[PDB]
Amino acid sequence: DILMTQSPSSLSVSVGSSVTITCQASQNITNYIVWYQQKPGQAPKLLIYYTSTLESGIPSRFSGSGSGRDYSFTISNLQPEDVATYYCLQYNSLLTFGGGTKLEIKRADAAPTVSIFPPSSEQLTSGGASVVCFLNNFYPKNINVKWKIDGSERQNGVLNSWTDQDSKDSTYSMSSTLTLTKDEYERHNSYTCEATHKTSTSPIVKSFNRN
Amino acid sequence: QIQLVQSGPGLKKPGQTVKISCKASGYSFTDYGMNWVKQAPGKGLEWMGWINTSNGYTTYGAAFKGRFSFSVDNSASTAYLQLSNLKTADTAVYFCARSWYNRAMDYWGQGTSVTVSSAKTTAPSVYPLAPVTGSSVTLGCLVKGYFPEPVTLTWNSGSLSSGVHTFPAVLQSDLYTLSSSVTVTSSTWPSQSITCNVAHPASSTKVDKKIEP
Amino acid sequence: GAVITDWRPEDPAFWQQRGQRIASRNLWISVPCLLLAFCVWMLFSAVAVNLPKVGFNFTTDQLFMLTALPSVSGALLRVPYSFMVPIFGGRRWTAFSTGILIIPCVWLGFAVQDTSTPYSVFIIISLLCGFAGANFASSMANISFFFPKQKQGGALGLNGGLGNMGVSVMQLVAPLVVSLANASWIWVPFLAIFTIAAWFGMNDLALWIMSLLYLATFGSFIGFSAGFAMLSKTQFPDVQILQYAFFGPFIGALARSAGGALSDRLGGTRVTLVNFILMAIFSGLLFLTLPTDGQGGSFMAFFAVFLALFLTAGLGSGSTFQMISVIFRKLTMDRVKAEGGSDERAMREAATDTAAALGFISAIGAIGGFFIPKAFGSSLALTGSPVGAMKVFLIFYIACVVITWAVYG
Ligand SMILES: CO[C@H]1O[C@H](CO)[C@@H](O)[C@H](O)[C@H]1O
Repeated sequence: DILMTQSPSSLSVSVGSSVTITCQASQNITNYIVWYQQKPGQAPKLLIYYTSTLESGIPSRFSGSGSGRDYSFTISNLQPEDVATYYCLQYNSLLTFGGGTKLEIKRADAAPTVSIFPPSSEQLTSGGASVVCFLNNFYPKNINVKWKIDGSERQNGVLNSWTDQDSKDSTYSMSSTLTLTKDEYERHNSYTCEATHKTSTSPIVKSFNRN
Repeated sequence: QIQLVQSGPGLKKPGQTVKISCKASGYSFTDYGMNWVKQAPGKGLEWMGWINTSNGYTTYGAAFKGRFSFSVDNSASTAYLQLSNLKTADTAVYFCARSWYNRAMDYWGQGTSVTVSSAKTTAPSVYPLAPVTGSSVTLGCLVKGYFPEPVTLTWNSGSLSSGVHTFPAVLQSDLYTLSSSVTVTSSTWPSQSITCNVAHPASSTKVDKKIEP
Repeated sequence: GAVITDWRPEDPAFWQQRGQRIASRNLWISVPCLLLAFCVWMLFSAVAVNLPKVGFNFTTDQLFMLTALPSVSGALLRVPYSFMVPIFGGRRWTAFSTGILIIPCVWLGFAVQDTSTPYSVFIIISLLCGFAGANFASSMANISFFFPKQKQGGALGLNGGLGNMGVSVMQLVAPLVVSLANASWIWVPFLAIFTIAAWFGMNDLALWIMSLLYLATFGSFIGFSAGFAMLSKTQFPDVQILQYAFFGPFIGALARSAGGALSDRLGGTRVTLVNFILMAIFSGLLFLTLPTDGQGGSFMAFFAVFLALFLTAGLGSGSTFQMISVIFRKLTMDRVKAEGGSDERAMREAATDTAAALGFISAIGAIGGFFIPKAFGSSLALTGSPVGAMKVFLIFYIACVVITWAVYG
């Protein structure tokens, strides 16, 4: 089978900057290469076919070139909407996808606006309790969240989840949820969500007391 | 108005069969081949093969010879993918896509997510999340203890779409959990009501939760 | 949309899914575009006849010349035209090569009405009518690209066959429309219709002895198709020839189809050999039909003998083409077997080679449609006989049948 190596597998690039993805075929694919854009949860979209012919409606900032075994694809004036995974594909003999290129956009660092939420009483009937913490619209993606119950740290029972980069303002948001039994939760008094981001050496702290 | 629209998500146990469909519209169905593409969670697109819409003849990539069937219903103007003896590794989203030859895969279906699992289907518990404030407030919704995906969630039936962050579900002990947040101006809440609409089709549940001070 | 970047005719799956449908459509528009180019090519074979009838005083040598010159430019433009399709693409070239034919068609629609139009002008227009004779080369090359190697025969057969029928269509139409400009204008609406239809409907894809054998057979079909009407008016000025003169080219065209089938049935070289015998024999019997000094001629016979020269020039064209086709198949067989290759490779290269060679074979071949009528020009102007020219044809068809013996059989 014709193989396709795609480089790079991921990158982070500035607004208005130029991206270049390269693709190498294991043998000659005689210009039969396509490029796809895959925004997450959406259907992929064809950008270019036959090495360099843009699909209709596809902005001029996109281009491709190559021959024999070597092909490349370029986005020149990077806009926030361009965030996606990109794929080359060979349609010479059978079809083969490249491994993809997850493109992150870069923006001005931003601190998470942080907000904490105690267990709903509707959940307390079940015998479990979840303290939820949202860390919204931050950049870059890396961030640690520490859970403190009455001064002490908690590691067991934390469950984290991150949005895909926002295609409008280029930020990320995450959500941390600490789950205890109703007994555990009812014993203690202060619940602390500590957010540590590159934006400051001192963590953002949100907390509440049960009274 | 060229469109390929595929059937909806399915959950199945290992050993069973699934058949996903793909309705093409806005073009002469038999003039273009239909490709199928697999995407396993956190993996790249994988080409399964195509089906000739003049022949009805199938072509399968090496990895998809055995338990896979492309079929065709020219009059319904639709295509099918049948998967027999489902394994856990068949858990993926499956796309149909028009064209083998000129502009390969120039229109895609929305995709169809298949989960292969022995886990039980369970409805979600939906908890409202109220603050314990500046000029703005962030409210939450916690959606716990359900299986399988997808759950869908809106705010005031989708009238509140800005300021929303719905977080991808995370699996734990065969149960997903998911959450959403909305930030609004402090003037608008609780003045106006803000409510969390959760649907979980696999358990035919629709639960509304008003956020209360 | 118009450009096709992935073209795989040799691949059955491709052909089934899209190739056949696209190739089929290109054929169906190619055909009318081609017959129309033939109509325009042989114009003067119904126009030079009617030049005196509208008050023009030209020599018979000057009326045969105008009928002869389109095959000079035609022949010279066939080699370039065959290189044009790979360069500009089938759709761009079909539209252009069909479109520019309005220039000479309109022009002589005017020039024929102004009785003070110089001879130099009519030379130009006839030479511009020869542009349409080169269309065959490009049309044929284009079709050869659209069809796989072992479908290529029929499609090429359909394209050239129905294209050649263009001469016969004009001969029939030019008199009927004349109720002059009419003979040269009734195709402007059709040329336009089909320039448009090409532009929007077609697609752009991203042995010297055999020249002599094709020259003798096809060059004769076009040579007779040009000068016959003009000859059957200096020999029988009483009879209005342009209600019979179409039947010649019509019958000759149908004889192409038979020529090839008959040839593969009992030998390409055999049918070619036997045919030159019938081409010399029939060249001889034409002496007995003429109105000579004192002796009364016969039209019925003269006409029926030409109707047999059109048949014999038709067969010979489809017979020489199967000869060439067979020669190339054998050569490609030997080379590939020696290279140690595939029977399939041989089949493909035999088709490629017959098609690449066509733009040159049909250029040499088209020189005949200048000679034959210019022969009737120089003979009937040196003496008062067609005999002088007609004697050279007889000598020529003998020279050819000895040449078919010397090399084949
Ligand atoms: C030089 O060859 C030319 O003369 C012969 C007669 O000799 C014609 O019949 C023939 O069509 C023409 O091509």
